[PDB]
This record gives sequence, C-alpha cells and structure tokens, in this order.
Amino acid sequence: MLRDLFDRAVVLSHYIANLSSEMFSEFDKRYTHGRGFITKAINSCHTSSLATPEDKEQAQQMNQKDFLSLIVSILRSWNEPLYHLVTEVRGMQEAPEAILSKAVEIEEQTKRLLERMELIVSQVHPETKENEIYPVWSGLPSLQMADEESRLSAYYNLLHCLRRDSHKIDNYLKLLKCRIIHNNNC
Amino acid sequence: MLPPGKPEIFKCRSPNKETFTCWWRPGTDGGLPTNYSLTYHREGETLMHECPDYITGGPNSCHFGKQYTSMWRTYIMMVNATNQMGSSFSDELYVDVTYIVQPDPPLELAVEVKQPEDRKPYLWIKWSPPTLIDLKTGWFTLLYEIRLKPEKAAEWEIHFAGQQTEFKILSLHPGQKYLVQVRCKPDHGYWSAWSPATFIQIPSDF
Ligand SMILES: [Cl-]
Ligand code: NA
Ligand code: NA
Ligand code: NA
Repeated sequence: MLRDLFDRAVVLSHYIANLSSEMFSEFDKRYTHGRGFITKAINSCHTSSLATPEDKEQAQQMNQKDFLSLIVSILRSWNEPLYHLVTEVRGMQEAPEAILSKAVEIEEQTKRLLERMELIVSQVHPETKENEIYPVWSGLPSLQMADEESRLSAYYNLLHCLRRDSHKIDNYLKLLKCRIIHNNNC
Repeated sequence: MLPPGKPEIFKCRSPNKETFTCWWRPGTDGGLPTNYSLTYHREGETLMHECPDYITGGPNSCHFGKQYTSMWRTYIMMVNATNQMGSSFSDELYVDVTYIVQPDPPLELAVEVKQPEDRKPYLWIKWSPPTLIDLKTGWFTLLYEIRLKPEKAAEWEIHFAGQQTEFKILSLHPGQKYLVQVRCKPDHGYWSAWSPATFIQIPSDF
C-alpha cells in the first residue's frame, strides 16, 4: 500500500532533515561560530561525485526508477559516517548532550527510512536489478585528528554535508510522492 | 576626493526555491559610488560570473533568474563599489539557496460564519498560496498559520493549519468583531509576512 509507505517515509525524511539542520546550528554556535570554517566546507561532501538533480526541471527530467535508486544510494552512503559520528562523540568523556542526542536519533531514523525506501522500490519496481553502488565516505581519520582546529573543521564539514543531503533526500521524496501517487497534482 | 567605503551584502532570500535575490548597502564614511559590480562563483566551479540582473530586484540588488539558480550548492559572492577615486570590496558572502527560502504571504484570505443544523456553528477561513510556488509537483511544500484577535485584546490566538488551505474555528465570542490574518512558511525555512487583515463580525446567536 504505496500511500501509507510514502506518507511514513516523508514523515521520517522531513524529521531527519529538521534534526540535521538543528544539530548543525548547535554545533556551529557552540564551536565554530567565530572562524573561517564555512570556507573550508566548500566542495567537501562525499556524495558530490553523484549526479543529482539541482533544480525542478532537472528533477522532472529524471525518471522515477533512477530517482528512487538515487535516494537509496544517498541514504546507504550515510550509514558509515553516521555510525562513526555517534561512536566518536559518545566515546568522548565530555560529549555535548544536545549534539549527541540528535546524532543518535538521526542514525536510527535514517535506517528506518532506508527500510521504507526498500519497500517502496519493491512495490513500484518489483524487478529491478538489485544494484548496490554508492559513494564511499572515508573521512574517519580527520574526525580522529589530535589538532583541535582541524578536528572541528572535519566535524563542521560532516554536519554541513549531513544538513544538505538530508534536506535534499526529503525534497526528492516529496517530489516523488507527488509524482507517483498524485500525477503531480499535490 | 574619497573612494567608496566598504559595501555589505546584507540579505539574500528565495521566495520559491527557483530564483533568489540579494541586497547590499554602501558603506558610510567613504565617497559616493558611481558603479557597483557583484560577482560570484559556485562551489565546484572555477568560472567567475557577474550578477545577471541588476534591475528586477530594484536598488542595490542582484536577482538570479531560474537559469542561474540552483539548490544544494554554495554561491560565493562579493560586491565591489567604485568611483573615479578608487574602489572597495565587500566581505565574501557564502550563500546556499537551500537556507534562505521565505515565501510571499498567502493570497485571497476570506472568512465566513456558518451555522448548520444541531452541529456547532463555526468560523470558516480560506486562502490561497502565494503565486509562483510549485506545490503540485511536491518541489515546494507550504505550511500555514492563522492569527485572530478582537480589537484591544492583549494577545492573538494562533491556529496551525498545516498544509490545508481552509480551517474552522469554534470557540468565538458571540457579538465580537475579529481581525484575521494568515502567514506561510516552507517545510524548511522562514515564515512570510502576515497577510493583510480581513475582518469578521461574529453574530449574536452563536
Ligand atoms: Cl521565521
Ligand atoms: Na527572487
Ligand atoms: Na542593483
Ligand atoms: Na535553476
């Protein structure tokens, strides 16, 4: 039942997007507010290499099966950095409680969304080649650096990239809901 | 005899995720500018570009039409102020259209009293989205809030309407006149200004 799945997926995506935005703001205001972190964020996202629609017309040009598989690859690619974010931060003797709490919910909620999306793909495209290819994140040594400024910069970039990709996946899923269920008459 | 003071790009806003505008102000404590040039480049490109539209956003503005606007991509922009004596550059501004979305107010707000048979009577409020927002494809998602108050009341009553474009209010004071307004925000981003008020007389027999 597509409509219940899509409604649940969109609840989860919108919720994740909002939590990632609030996490990044809290980290920014607490640790990076006064400094040139934004300049070092430029071009730093592990999912950049993916070919993703950047405006409405590109989105409209993308067929639904490739679109769904795009969302799935993005989500699959975030499992690794979210796991290490939570591990690294939880293992600090004095972790920021508001930051840790959000990271842990985004980690658990992202899994649930990916489970919904896999259900959506099985209903809508029951015989796709089950093809796993997604971009690899490998930024763990930089979160691990002893240099405090390089460290906070690596965290800044991960949280900036997370805020971006969560918003993007939420927007793509809202578009696809309208397209698939409502023929673009939301 | 003085070159311009240092200008500042103080705001950017997108009304619908498809276009955006930014605004700058001249610095004080320099000479009068005779020209401004806003230039920028984008994340992941080396090309430098000039502001494509200095007219549409009015005075001291840069407007980015659809062919120049995308989501999920940082714009790095600066404006220079020049006269015959010299020039001055703003600080670089890092802007993502994803985070500056603020829609225009909702349109066509209309209010009515409805008193049907042995069902509670109610105030029926209705409105339309701002124009040029693409809700039908799910590209954009809009959320609405209503406020209403009689004259001289110290507080507004606020009602979240979610994504509906109509709403019913039950607990009104019989005989009172209410000012009613509506505003909207994207799913992620800033609330619009409140719409112009519409007024409604609640009848005596409520
Ligand atoms: Cl706001
Ligand atoms: Na605009
Ligand atoms: Na201008
Ligand atoms: Na565009």
